[PDB]
Amino acid sequence: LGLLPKPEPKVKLSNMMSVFENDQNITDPTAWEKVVKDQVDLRKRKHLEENERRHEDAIKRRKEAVNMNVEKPTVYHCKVFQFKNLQNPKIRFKLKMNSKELSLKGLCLRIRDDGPGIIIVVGNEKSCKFYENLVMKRIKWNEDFELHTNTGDIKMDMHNNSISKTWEGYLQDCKFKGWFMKVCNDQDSLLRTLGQFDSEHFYSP
Amino acid sequence: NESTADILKQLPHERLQAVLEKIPEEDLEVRRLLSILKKPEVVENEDVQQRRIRLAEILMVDEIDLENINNDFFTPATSELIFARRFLINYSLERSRKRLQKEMERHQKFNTRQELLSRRTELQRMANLELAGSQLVSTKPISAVSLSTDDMVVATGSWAGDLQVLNSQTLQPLTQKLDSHVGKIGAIDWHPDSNNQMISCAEDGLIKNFQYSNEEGGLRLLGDLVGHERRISDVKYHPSGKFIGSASHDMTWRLWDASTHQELLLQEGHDKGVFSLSFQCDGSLVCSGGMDSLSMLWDIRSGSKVMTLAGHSKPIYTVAWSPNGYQVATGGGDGIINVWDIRKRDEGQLNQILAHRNIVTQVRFSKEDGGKKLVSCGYDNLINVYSSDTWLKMGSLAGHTDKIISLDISNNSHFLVSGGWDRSIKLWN
Amino acid sequence: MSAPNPKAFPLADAALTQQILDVVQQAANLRQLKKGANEATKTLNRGISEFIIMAADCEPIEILLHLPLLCEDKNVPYVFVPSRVALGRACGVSRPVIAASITTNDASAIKTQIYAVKDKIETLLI
RNA sequence: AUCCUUAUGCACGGGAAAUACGCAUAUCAGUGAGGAUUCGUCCGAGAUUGUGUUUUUGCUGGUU
RNA sequence: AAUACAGAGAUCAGCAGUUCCCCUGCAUAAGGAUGAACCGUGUU
Ligand SMILES: *OP(=O)(O)OP(=O)(O)OC[C@H]1O[C@@H](N2CN(C)c3c2[nH]c(N(C)C)nc3=O)[C@H](O)[C@@H]1O
Repeated sequence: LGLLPKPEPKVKLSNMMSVFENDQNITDPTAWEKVVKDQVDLRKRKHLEENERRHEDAIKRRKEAVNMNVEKPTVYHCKVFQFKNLQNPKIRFKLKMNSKELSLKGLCLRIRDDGPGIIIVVGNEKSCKFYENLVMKRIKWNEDFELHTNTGDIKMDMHNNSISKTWEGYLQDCKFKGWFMKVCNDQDSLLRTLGQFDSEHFYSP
Repeated sequence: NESTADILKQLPHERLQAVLEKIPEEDLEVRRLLSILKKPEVVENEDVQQRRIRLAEILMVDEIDLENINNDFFTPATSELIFARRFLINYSLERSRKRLQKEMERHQKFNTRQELLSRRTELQRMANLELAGSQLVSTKPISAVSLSTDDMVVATGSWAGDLQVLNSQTLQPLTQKLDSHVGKIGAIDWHPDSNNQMISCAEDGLIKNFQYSNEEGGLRLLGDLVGHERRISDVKYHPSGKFIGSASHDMTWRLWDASTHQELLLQEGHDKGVFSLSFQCDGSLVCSGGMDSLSMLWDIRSGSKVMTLAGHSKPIYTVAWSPNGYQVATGGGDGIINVWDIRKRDEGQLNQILAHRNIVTQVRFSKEDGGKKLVSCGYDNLINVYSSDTWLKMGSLAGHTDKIISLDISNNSHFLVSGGWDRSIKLWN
Repeated sequence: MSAPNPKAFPLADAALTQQILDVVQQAANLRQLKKGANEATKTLNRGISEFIIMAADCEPIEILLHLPLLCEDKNVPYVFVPSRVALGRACGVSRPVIAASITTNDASAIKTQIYAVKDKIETLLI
């Protein structure tokens, strides 16, 4: 119908010699090197372009994903963990990241500083499994670290510290709004903390 | 100019491509039309642009029009059963009165020191317990085990649904086996008095009243119970002694007499399976656990649904009543034990022990002592011990290599017998 | 639906079926799957199976009801999924399929989806 | 955040084949197509039937 | 039938297109692995 350009031949450094399309074949020898060599790269450049343009578009498209807002799951898988010490900061930090990274609702608590504590996490079942893997198999709680204090740096030996899971299960609703690490001095306000969430029972002496 | 546009318009690709732009663009908007149009909402792998095209491709072929045009009773009867309710009331009322009085009498002494010693001792005892032996039964996992009121004999039901009765202390080997007419055994229960009878429910929808003869292996069917279509999960003897209540799968728990083998009450009210029925020690009330996660109390005498309990977000397998009679305990697919004491009603209600991972099968209170300890079994392979006051978990015991279908505990509380997917029967100290 | 067959048990729900059928197909592409009755019955006798999936509405149902009794002796989980037509697709087949047995390779890529689903299925067998 | 695996889609670059590729208001077909066997068992998806094109399909360029 | 005639009547070459197959990109789906020193109920 003539809406569209008639296609010209593809040409390469193989096909180069025997294309006698009217354009400077033997006459200009190096002028026909450039045309084909330029021609080859222009095709490739297009491959590269389709890639980057598609790559970029999705990231904008990603932002719509960011905007999308949860839609409640009917059932909430959960876990619970219990340990002797949390003192190492590198451990304190991971637990804040991954919780925010994976959309895990929940909380964490413990006694004072060196006193033991508990961890709670809630989400879709895929999330928890990652986090569970982290807490047990990835992270080493028995490992030793040199902590920083207000004065300077000092060694700490946590070898006695250990972790083990208590329960995993299912709950009518997860009243935890966000994942909120905190500290309690006693064993009681610790309960009242969970108490707010009707979670007093999740702690085991 | 016309013939140029017509041939282009006549063409299938072009005909499609015109239609693609009139259809809304969102995942949800696109999706809704599909499900309404009945075609698969989603395919294997696709971005929404690919999804959208599918719409068009479907809209084109059928020549379908645009998304524009696209878009309680009281039942009477059974006087004879009516007679029984009177019996229950006379029996129930007296028993309740006696029970409450007895409970009150305990209160007066106080002398806390003795008690708080006692709990500590009990916990230590629980801490110690270990295996005695294993044993074997069959090659199907063991679905029910029960101890007689004298605690000398165990009955073990396989999935194969054959019951062999074993000797509590030693277990070795057994008395004698029978392969019952039924293939998959629900529950097995002893009559509270004579130690001459059992009862067993199973896959076939038939309950069998067994005569256990002396030291003989001549276990003798007394009678069969009919009326049940589906498999029957649980069966119990009223605390009284006269009546047997059956609870199966088709949303019918049926109250049955022992003697006449008749259907005294056909009850309805759950909307899926009903996986347990429990009778509470004054013989006043039955609480039904179900697959619909609704624990539903029932008054046998008025036949009135009383208090519905909501807490379990998966099916409720066992419903264990407490000896005191004012508390119940439930267990479920969700790995929780709820314990509801009816007296408080306004603001006490349910204390959740978080017990087990991976389900819960059978929760048991300790019979003697009015009920203090809880014992429960899930597929976690462990077995638990709980106080009835704090409901703090005290101790756990692992001797099973596999999962545990059910467990029963010695009346004194010097035995614990647990049976298991692994096909043994393990006596706990 | 239609009346789900009373002999069908454990019956997977809607949410488990999506998780199961997805594993099926994910195994089909690594050819760790085996489709059909006889192919599945072969597996158990050898001892390589992981779990069996069956069609609930298989007409008549009695033709597969032998699998459950075989599975219980080899200690192998199993469940029914609500339609055969859906199970046909997941195995990569035009046409209806009533049973399928995922197999064992313990170097496999999908190993961790499988242990996931058996864990879910064994829960249903109460 | 990096990295890795499988499937599907568009695509640069490199090969092989067109006695090959399809189509059917049509028969069956994991509720077992079609094969192998050391005879103990072992593989598991297409086979019929009618048909279209197949030393070629579309498109340009030279020279007379 | 007699006659008039006119009277024996294109080749070299290129590219894409269907079909499988490998290499390399980006996307979409599911899946995994590992790393990131910090802890949200009376003067203007
Ligand atoms: O790339 P970008 O920073 O845009 O990612 P987002 O801003 O979309 O936001 C939250 C997501 O970041 C990913 N990250 C980021 N980091 C640093 C990170 C993530 N995930 C993990 N794991 C879950 C192992 N570890 C990390 O260190 C996550 O996808 C977050 O959802």
